[PDB]
Amino acid sequence: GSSGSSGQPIKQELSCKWIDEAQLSRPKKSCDRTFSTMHELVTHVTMEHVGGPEQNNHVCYWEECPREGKSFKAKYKLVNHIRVHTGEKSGPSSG
Ligand SMILES: [Zn+2]
Ligand SMILES: [Zn+2]
Repeated sequence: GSSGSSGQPIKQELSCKWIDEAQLSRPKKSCDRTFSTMHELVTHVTMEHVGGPEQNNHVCYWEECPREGKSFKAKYKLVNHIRVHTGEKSGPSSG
């Protein structure tokens, strides 16, 4: 019974400011990407970057990161700190 055209509000671009290290291209440029959901971004730097348990060396790469490289002692511990950058929520059971 409703009458009227809809028009969802524009979407934002979370983007992934993940400046890898030694990346094929140079100088060390930002990962480069465009997401719409906060879940994607957080899920991006997770596997896309941090990768799964089959990755070699896990470091938090970002344009404005405190560790500016300083890795962690555990794989998860990484994705946990990454959140602070992605802008999403915190990590479950933080050690
Ligand atoms: Zn990325
Ligand atoms: Zn960081």
